[PDB]
Amino acid sequence: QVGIPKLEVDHISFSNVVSMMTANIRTGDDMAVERVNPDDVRAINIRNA
Amino acid sequence: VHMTINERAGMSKLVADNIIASVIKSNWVVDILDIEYTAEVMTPSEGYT
Repeated sequence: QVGIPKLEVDHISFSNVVSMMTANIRTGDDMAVERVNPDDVRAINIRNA
Repeated sequence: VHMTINERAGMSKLVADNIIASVIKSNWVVDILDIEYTAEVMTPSEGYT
């Protein structure tokens, strides 16, 4: 076990293990859902709960 | 599968391409019931139009 920068002294250390994303994360292929609307707006349960 | 279809409400245009499409390829039988269609019966001379 070790100090733990922060939970220990103050020696600002200058080198860490930063974990990062391997490559851009927001590249195209934006989700897209198809929508079907009820076809009667008069036979729409609504009841229960 | 003998698949029975009663609402035929939601069911994406896409889910349908596939079932009708697979009735074919896999001998599936879909049984559709909220349709209402008259039914002419022309003789082998004016065969379909």
